Amino acid sequence: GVTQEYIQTTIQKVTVDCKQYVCNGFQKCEQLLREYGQFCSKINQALHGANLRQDDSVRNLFASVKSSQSSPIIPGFGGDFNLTLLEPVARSAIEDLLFDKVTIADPGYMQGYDDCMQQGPASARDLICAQYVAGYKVLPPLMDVNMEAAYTSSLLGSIAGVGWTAGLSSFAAIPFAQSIFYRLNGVGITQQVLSENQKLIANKFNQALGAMQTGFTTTNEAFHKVQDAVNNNAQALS
Amino acid sequence: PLMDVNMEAAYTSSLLGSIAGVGWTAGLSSFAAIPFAQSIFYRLNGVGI
Amino acid sequence: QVQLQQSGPELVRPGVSVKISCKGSGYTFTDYAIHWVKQSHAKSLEWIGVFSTYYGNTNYNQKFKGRATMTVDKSSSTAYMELARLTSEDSAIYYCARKSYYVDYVDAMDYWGQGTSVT
Amino acid sequence: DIVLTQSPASLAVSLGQRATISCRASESVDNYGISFMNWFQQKPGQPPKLLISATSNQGSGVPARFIGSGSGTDFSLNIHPVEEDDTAMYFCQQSKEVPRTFGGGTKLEIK
Amino acid sequence: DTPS
Amino acid sequence: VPGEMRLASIAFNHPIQVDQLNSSYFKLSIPTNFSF
Amino acid sequence: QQLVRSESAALSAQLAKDKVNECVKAQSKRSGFCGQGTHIVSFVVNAPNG
Amino acid sequence: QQLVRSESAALSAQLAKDKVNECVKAQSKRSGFCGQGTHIVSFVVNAPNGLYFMHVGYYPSNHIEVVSAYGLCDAANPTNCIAPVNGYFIKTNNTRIVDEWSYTGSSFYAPEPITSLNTKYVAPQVTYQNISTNLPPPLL
Ligand SMILES: *[C@@H]1O[C@H](CO)[C@@H](O[C@@H]2O[C@H](CO)[C@@H](O)[C@H](O)[C@H]2NC(C)=O)[C@H](O)[C@H]1NC(C)=O
Ligand SMILES: *[C@@H]1O[C@H](CO)[C@@H](O[C@@H]2O[C@H](CO)[C@@H](O)[C@H](O)[C@H]2NC(C)=O)[C@H](O)[C@H]1NC(C)=O
Ligand SMILES: *[C@@H]1O[C@H](CO)[C@@H](O[C@@H]2O[C@H](CO)[C@@H](O)[C@H](O)[C@H]2NC(C)=O)[C@H](O)[C@H]1NC(C)=O
Ligand SMILES: *[C@@H]1O[C@H](CO)[C@@H](O[C@@H]2O[C@H](CO)[C@@H](O)[C@H](O)[C@H]2NC(C)=O)[C@H](O)[C@H]1NC(C)=O
Ligand SMILES: *[C@@H]1O[C@H](CO)[C@@H](O)[C@H](O)[C@H]1NC(C)=O
Repeated sequence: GVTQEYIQTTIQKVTVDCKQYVCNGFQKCEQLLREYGQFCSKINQALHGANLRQDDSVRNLFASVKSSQSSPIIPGFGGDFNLTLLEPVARSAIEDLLFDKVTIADPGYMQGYDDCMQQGPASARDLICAQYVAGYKVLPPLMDVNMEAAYTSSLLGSIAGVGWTAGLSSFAAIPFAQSIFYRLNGVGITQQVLSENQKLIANKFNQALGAMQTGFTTTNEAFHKVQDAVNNNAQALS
Repeated sequence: PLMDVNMEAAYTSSLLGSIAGVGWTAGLSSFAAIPFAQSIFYRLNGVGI
Repeated sequence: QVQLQQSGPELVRPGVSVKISCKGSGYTFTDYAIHWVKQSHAKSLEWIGVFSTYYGNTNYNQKFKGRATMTVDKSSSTAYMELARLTSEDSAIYYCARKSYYVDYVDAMDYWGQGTSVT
Repeated sequence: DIVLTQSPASLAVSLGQRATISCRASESVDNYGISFMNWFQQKPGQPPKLLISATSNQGSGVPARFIGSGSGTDFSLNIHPVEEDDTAMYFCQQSKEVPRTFGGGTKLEIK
Repeated sequence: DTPS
Repeated sequence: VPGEMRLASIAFNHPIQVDQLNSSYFKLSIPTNFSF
Repeated sequence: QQLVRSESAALSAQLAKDKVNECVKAQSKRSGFCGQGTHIVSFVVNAPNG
Repeated sequence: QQLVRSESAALSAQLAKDKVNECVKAQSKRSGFCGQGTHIVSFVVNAPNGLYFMHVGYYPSNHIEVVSAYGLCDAANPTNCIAPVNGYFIKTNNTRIVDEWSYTGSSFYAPEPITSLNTKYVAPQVTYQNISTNLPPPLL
């Protein structure tokens, strides 16, 4: 069977303009604002430091994600195990299901500014065009989703395996099914049982995996947390 | 500060002296009193060398 | 400058055990296994055995397990073999050789002794 | 060990002629793709000389003219520039399994 | 750019 | 004095690949050197 | 508010790193971490902000 | 502001306490913790407002690929097989060793003859190699 968890790792990065948020080019307020110009300086510096911390956490995480070595990955990997997680070489169908289920506003950067501008549909409702009114700036993520896909595939390549001592130097490079049987004997299932039930094991395993297609529902709490991570960012800007 | 820096230094010298034992069925009850290099070799066989 | 020095030939009478040597030169002797070969004719040769010069481990042709045995004098950098129970059918040109890996996981004879013979 | 045979039992050639030797095994010798095939050279009054190994057609004491070939049960040795000093008996050797037997060989000659 |  | 800054892609360091063999034996990767 | 949220994210990220170096990179004997059924291999995928 | 910072400091101090009683006092096998190179002894010194840790670690290099087997066996008696302990069985590539297979350490490449000290008996499996001739550990 399976369980799931969502661990947030970042806050969306934004900056603001204590010169565009307070007033908008009126000369009278600019002069009044000058008496308070140091408050903006504190605001800008504080936000800047917060964004630096977010980038630090990303790099630190990736440093452990990377492996010195991995298996190449091909379709049909895992043998009788279904392994829907394999990329459509890509990200993965599972990651895309998540993104489709998420209700988040259409993405920034390109085309950006021209979705605020009249060269687009009147039905746009993005706070991102309001980004250019409010003085908001949304900084881009550091990671770049393509590099991110590369990192998650690298973790799949470290599978098969950890067993065989420490696994902190050597790379076993064995079939996925074999690493599974090793783990099953690691929990006190006899070797004899494992050899007799090999297909049965794969069948039960894929039933549990197949249930993930129903996992994207509001009763899945891990899923719910993902949605609320999105909700919190949107609320702050609003 | 709550403590004299010298006392704190003494605690870290105790940590230096807490090496060897490094193991052997919890080692909270014992002190091996062996050379530093010798304890290192046990650590090295602990990683498959 | 690697060389092997086989012992000189002898017309040994039957029933006498026969000892043969092959001293190493120009390399550290303990880093290579020694191989022995029997040549009864230029068209008839067979492997006799192998001896590690560091661990003393051996393998023998099954036909000689009740016959010849091998030893090494690590301080003389030399390998020796002795054939139990000589018979007229054992006359041969005998060759020692040094183990090598020119290819991964492939044993090869590399250097050869100049040859010796027994009758 | 696997039995080895070779043909033609002898070959005579004109100088500078290309020449080859067939060599067959009773069983395939490939294990993990290693092959384990060695070829040797010998002349009277002398010990055998290593020539090649299944992945080594250069080095192993020889010029690139000695090209081993084949897989499974079939192997060959090919030399495009045969010279008078290339005449020797030649022997396939199998390192895959103990006894580590090898063929009786064939003999090259210049007409 | 590269160091001085 | 120095010239213009240079735009560059962020490099991605690839793991050493190891082929996944399909029989009773397998490739194994082992380091031949180390450092403290 | 942003400073507070940023700090909570950093701590949460530490947890993620820990599970990557345990729940994912190896089978674990600890119970606790990972799903509650002893432990057998686990997987991780990208999700927004985490 | 002070109340917030004081609390974060307390939590950070708890982390330090945990590392001292794991990462410093003993070798740890869980990875993640300590330096990223397996783990070997670590040290700690005083620093302003805190502790400064230093971790010695092991970094592998120059990886090579070798042939290896899940285990080895007596082909005459498929009722007792063996497998390496904290190491692997690899095809031999060393002129010193006459044996078809050899034991290696897992942190560092280094062939050695297979002996009972490096092995354990295991239930037989179809992927184990069948040795029909010379296998000394056990000879019988
Ligand atoms: C196992 O993998 C197979 C592919 O090998 C999946 O089958 C495909 O599923 C998608 C999603 O509905 C369909 O659009 C395709 O038509 C399916 N392929 C075929 C050939 O019909 C399958 O979903 C995976 N999971 C399970 C539990 O079998
Ligand atoms: C073991 O196999 C390795 C490769 O798997 C062989 O590699 C040799 O490494 C040395 C080191 O400098 C080189 O000089 C050789 O040229 C390499 N061989 C080849 C064919 O390129 C090595 O030969 C094998 N071990 C032994 C003892 O021969
Ligand atoms: C094995 O590892 C050692 C340790 O890293 C290497 O020795 C160092 O190599 C670097 C390479 O630039 C030099 O800068 C250092 O001066 C060397 N230090 C010492 C003490 O030798 C060594 O080169 C490695 N050998 C192989 C074959 O990879
Ligand atoms: C020799 O090795 C084979 C595999 O290379 C061992 O496994 C047998 O494989 C066949 C075909 O997959 C199965 O039908 C047999 O059931 C397997 N054997 C067992 C005991 O399950 C084979 O056992 C080995 N022979 C020995 C050790 O004598
Ligand atoms: C070896 O290949 C076959 C298909 O040719 C596959 O069914 C089998 O599972 C593979 N063995 C493994 C992955 O151990």
